[PDB]
Amino acid sequence: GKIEEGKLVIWINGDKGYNGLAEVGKKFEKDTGIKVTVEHPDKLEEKFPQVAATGDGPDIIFWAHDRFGGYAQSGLLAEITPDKAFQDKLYPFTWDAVRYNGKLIAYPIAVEALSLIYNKDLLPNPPKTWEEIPALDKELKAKGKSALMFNLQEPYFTWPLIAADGGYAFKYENGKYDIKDVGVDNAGAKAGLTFLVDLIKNKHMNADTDYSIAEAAFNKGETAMTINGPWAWSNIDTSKVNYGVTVLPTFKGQPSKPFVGVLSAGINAASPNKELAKEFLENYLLTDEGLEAVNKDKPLGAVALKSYEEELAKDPRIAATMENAQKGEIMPNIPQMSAFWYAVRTAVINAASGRQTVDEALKDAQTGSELYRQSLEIISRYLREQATGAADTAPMGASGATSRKALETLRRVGDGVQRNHETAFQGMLRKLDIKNEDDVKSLSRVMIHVFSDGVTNWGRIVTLISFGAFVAKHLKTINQESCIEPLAESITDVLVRTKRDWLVKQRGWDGFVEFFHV
Ligand SMILES: COCCOCCn1nc(C)c2c1CSCc1cc(n(C)n1)CCc1cc(c3ccc(F)cc3c1)OCCCn1c(C(=O)O)c(C)c3c-2c(Cl)ccc31
Ligand SMILES: OC[C@H]1O[C@H](O[C@H]2[C@H](O)[C@@H](O)[C@@H](O)O[C@@H]2CO)[C@H](O)[C@@H](O)[C@@H]1O
Repeated sequence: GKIEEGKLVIWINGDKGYNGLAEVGKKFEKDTGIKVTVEHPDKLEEKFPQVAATGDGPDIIFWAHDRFGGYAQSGLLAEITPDKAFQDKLYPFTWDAVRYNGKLIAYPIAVEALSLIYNKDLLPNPPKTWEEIPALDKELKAKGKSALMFNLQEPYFTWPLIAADGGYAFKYENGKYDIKDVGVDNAGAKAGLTFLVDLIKNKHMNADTDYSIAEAAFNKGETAMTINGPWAWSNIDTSKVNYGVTVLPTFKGQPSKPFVGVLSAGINAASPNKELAKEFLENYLLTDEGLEAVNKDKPLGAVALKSYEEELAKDPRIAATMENAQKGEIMPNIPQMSAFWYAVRTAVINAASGRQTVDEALKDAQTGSELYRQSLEIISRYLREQATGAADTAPMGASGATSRKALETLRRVGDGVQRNHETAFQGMLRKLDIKNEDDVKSLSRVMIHVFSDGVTNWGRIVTLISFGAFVAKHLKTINQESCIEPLAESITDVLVRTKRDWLVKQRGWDGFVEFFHV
């Protein structure tokens, strides 16, 4: 659990140009004598927050920007402070992708969007619409071919279709996200996912198709089309398939809307090599020669570095990438992105396999995506009204009947728990000696340990929240009212991270209201 001083360890996904990145590392070593180790572990975006929370992990982590707000919120990333001269070398919108709570939390590398990739020897002109794909598959099947194969195991690849007719993650209006307004189970999301499931039902696609299977089929000339990003072009070049890269098909006359990623490089907050990491990223990697080395291995997309992007922009494949990007949306970096992706991943897989209907699958995904914010609304309101004696007059907003009814229920059962268990609550409050915001921050680890052990039920959830209210009352009394919202956030995090799957299975807070009815 200690990052080694005087070297650099870098993590990057196994679909990216990690051999090219290692070449940049060798150049760094030639100048400095500092060895750079590039690794591409499986599930690195899940491994990183686990290991970094213990003060371990790589010095530098590469991922699309969407994961980084969660990492930064968890205190796992160093703030990035490049000088004006350096900042001005990258496009401003790329810096925007790596800004979280007003601070830069990573270096942007390149802009990624999915495109339609097609075999010109099979399909001289690609389909403009999703709706024509079934007929094209029929035509191709008579030749011993298929129309389309792409990864159905990762929702990144299916999202463009889900979003086309009106699906959305978190609503964006007036230059701001409404994190309360989730668009996973609306008519538009349903229409797109139904189209996908119908392709499967009608044997135009197979629910088991993954990245490797689709890549192999396209590169062997068995399927006429795939959906993939710039990183895939190297292996297609090697295959000698006569390919094009183009705009994704429309659905119901509307563009497919890919979620656009900015490949980014963050520095681990626990690294003792922050200056070496900055030097590597700014003066080795984010140069024309550094990016070229990575790009020659696996293409990056539209790079963040203006000078190199000027050269690459003439490539029609990059132009197509950017056309698809302009039709899509830059991913949020809010901490709830991880949960959104987990929820949608499960929905797509379950709908595609027939384990759930489209309606069932997307209802669950909606609940899972809404879970943190709805839970926080309820728990924050209860803790604060308990502490102050007065309720919050603000409207509940989205799913407001559920929030209101859950709060009403919690008032009843939670007040009962605080009364009946006053002795244990008072004893434990005194033992914990919670005085300030640092002490509140220290609670998460012990709360997880206690709460995650043993049986799962709504009663224990009430105890968790009710003791929170008991602590909040204390905090207010000792003029530490500012600690209550951080406490609420911490409790909510514990609840939703430890009980996610069970909570979704209960219909979330609707289950709670029903469980304690009368
Ligand atoms: C000093 O002994 C007093 C006598 O004790 C009798 C047994 N007895 N009876 C009851 C109802 C509880 C206990 C103590 S053993 C469990 C325990 C609690 C803690 N430790 C270290 N151990 C402290 C760490 C901690 C835990 C939290 C917090 C939640 C909010 C927060 F702001 C801070 C929190 C801080 O939640 C855990 C899940 C909910 N939970 C549960 C549960 O069922 O999960 C129980 C049983 C309790 C008890 C208490 Cl006093 C508080 C919460 C409980
Ligand atoms: O499928 C959900 C997944 O989507 C994105 O991951 C992409 C990544 O951005 C690409 O660079 C490439 O590696 O493919 C991944 C999909 O397998 C999100 O960035 C990620 O957080 C999310 O889990």
